[PDB]
Amino acid sequence: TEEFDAIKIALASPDMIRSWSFGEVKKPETINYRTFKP
Amino acid sequence: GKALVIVESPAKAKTINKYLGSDYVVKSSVGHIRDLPTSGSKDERGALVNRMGVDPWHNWEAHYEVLPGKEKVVSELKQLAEKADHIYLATDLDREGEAIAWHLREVIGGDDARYSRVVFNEITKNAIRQAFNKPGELNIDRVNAQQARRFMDRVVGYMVSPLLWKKIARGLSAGRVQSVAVRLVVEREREIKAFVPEEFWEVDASTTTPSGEALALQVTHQNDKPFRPVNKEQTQAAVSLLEKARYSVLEREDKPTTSKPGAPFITSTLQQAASTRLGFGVKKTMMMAQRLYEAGYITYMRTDSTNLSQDAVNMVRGYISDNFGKKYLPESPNQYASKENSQEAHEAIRPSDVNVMAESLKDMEADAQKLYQLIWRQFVACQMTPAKYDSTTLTVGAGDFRLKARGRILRFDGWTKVMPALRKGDEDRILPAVNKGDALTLVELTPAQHFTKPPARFSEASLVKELEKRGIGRPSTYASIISTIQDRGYVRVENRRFYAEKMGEIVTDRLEENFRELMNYDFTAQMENSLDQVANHEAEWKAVLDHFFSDFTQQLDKAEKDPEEGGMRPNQMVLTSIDCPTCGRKMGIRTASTGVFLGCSGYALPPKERCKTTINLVPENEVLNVLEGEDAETNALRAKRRCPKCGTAMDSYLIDPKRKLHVCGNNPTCDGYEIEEGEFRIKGYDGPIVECEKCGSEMHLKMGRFGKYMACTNEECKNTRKILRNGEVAPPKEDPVPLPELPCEKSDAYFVLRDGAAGVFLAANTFPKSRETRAPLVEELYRFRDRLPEKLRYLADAPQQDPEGNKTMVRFSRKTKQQYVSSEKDGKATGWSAFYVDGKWVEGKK
Ligand SMILES: [Zn+2]
Ligand SMILES: [Zn+2]
Ligand SMILES: [Zn+2]
Repeated sequence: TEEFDAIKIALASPDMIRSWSFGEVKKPETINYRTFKP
Repeated sequence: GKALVIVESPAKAKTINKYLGSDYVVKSSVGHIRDLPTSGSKDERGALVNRMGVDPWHNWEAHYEVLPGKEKVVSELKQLAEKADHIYLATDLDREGEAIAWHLREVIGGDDARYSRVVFNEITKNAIRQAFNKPGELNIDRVNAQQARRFMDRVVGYMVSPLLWKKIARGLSAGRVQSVAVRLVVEREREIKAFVPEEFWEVDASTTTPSGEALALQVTHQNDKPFRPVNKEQTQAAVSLLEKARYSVLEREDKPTTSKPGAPFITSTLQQAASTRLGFGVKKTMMMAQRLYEAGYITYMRTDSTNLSQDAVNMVRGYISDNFGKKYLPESPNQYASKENSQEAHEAIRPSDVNVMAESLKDMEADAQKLYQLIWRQFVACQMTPAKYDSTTLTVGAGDFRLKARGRILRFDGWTKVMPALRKGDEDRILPAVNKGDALTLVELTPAQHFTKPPARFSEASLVKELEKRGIGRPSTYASIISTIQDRGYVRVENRRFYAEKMGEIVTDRLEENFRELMNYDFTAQMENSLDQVANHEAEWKAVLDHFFSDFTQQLDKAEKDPEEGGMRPNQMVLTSIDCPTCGRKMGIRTASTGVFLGCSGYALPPKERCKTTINLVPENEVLNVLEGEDAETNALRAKRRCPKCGTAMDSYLIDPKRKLHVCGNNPTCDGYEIEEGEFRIKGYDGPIVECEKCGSEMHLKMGRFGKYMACTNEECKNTRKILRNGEVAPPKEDPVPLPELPCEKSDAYFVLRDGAAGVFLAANTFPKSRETRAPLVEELYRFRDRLPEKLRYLADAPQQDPEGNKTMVRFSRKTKQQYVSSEKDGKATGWSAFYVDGKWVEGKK
């Protein structure tokens, strides 16, 4: 697939992790029981 | 036998029970059991006397009454009194306690040989034993004095308030001493706003001795005149001349100094101390003092007597002799003299047991421990030897200029040891031991710029000090004056400092004009002194009440008349150029009990041409900088604009995010106004702060016939929500439905069902008046199932009772956005729930 040659590891900069995320989760709810919907 | 002791607080009951024991039964008569009427529950005069209860014309018949919820306690007390053989009335020392005792006596009956009146200044074993040994008779004279005061205050309040409603604004109130306190605050406000700060500069000098020590001085004369440069250029010139000149210490002064401890606290002194050291105002100080007294740790906190018992003096002298030792005794007691009119029979506020340290007060909150520490420290200090200081003063001369230093050094500390200063003062430093006629070497010099202080705004404690100086009110009154001036909306307290609302100025001016005798400080003092004469039994209560009432009625009947006849002038308009959003007309500046607002003259035109449009202001808050210290008030005065027509300062309130409005201090006597596109900031409504789901703007709590309802501040969005029982707020009625068959329980109303994202809830039809809400029960929804809208029907299918047979209520699961049913016992959740899972209610543990 990606044909990588090696693996690299380092600390996570906060801007980097925020760049990963597609959104913030702010409330503890998990899934509705009325309709099985998040 | 069994002897019954009736005490006002329950905590006082517990503390006194600690020392009474098994032979005595102590019953806590919470507050005033019997009081003049309050609620509604020549016919005008009849209705007035029925509202007052007091009838001044028919020799002050009083028609006392017993308030809702007191009757249970009255019944219990009566039963215990029938059981008991001797009834002991152990209210607090002051006139309020005597009135409470009289009320108790008169309700229970059997007066002559069945009531003993107990008098103790502290709730301690020796004091209580001495109090019960020889009980006193009920002192009817003090009761009569208290009744006279109460009658005066109700007469003035009820007779004046309709006049102020008619002439000035509905929802005003008045009060005899209250109005005089407001007058004091308003007079200080007028002095402050009149003030025009001058500007003056000062110069500071830095010097080293031949012995290498260092000294700092301040420069105070030029040409043998006072040094006080007016501008920057002058100050710079002075600094130049100083630097060029050569300095010598032409003056060397020295002298011993002694400082005596402060007197033990009277109530006014205790409030001033607690404000200055701990920051407690009046209400917190007196609440904590009352708790400390009821627990038993301090003597009674309503006193104007500095006297101390021989027991107290001997105890504290023993403590000083043992801990500190002979140097701090001193040879004989420190006497302190209270006013000749003071209640010299009372003691000061002191510890009941000097060895009880503040840390040991396991059952007192930390603020009360601090207040006790202050009382203890003062009490110990007052008997100790004076502190000893030695003082040095230096004057140094260069050219046309002389410059000065003063310093003190501290060599015995005895009273200061127990009671240290909050911070070092400017003279709390070490001047080096320069010789007489010494020399000095010079370091670089600093100018400073200053503006004269206006008269300082009252603090709560400094207002109490002013009242104590004039003789308006008494130790028991002060907290009530300080509270009621705020509660009644004439004065506001901010930055721990007193500020006077424009309505307070209007009412003060009207009351001074019409009721000059009532508002004059001397006549208020003379009235208080005459009540004291009554309590002495130097005067007859009814007599002085009649004299007051005759004068008051003369002044009232004059004041009621038309303004051309000479009655109370109306709330006169001041006019400004602004376009009314409804009719474009010029707009004027108006004061109501709600605040200060912008109105359109069409309000004074009959219906045909009437305009009710109004615009609503927010005042600018003064934000005094604590770090500026004494400067903080002066700079506030500097911050204000000044009126064009007069020297009076101006006060500032916004009107738009683009516009800001300045108004003169003597408004409406002065009609100056200013409008600036340099606006600042305006605030809108207020309440429980909520966020509108339809626009994200702030939302606020409002009242009117359809409810205590919650409404958004964005003028483009009339989304509202509402109040309910088991949540902060509830969105608007997704399907509302009335039910005549569910009566309300706290009120006579009927219930109505509603819906929002908070859940589905019951709410009473007269909603702003009733305010009553609760969640529906499943059995209630089953009973009204036919009325339910189509979607709500499943909640009536829900299981009505849990497995234990506890009844069930309907709740919203915010974590899963669905209704469920739950059960409660003793109002607590049973930890059972049932949920809807698509046509099949399913149940279990929470
Ligand atoms: Zn208008
Ligand atoms: Zn003016
Ligand atoms: Zn909105």
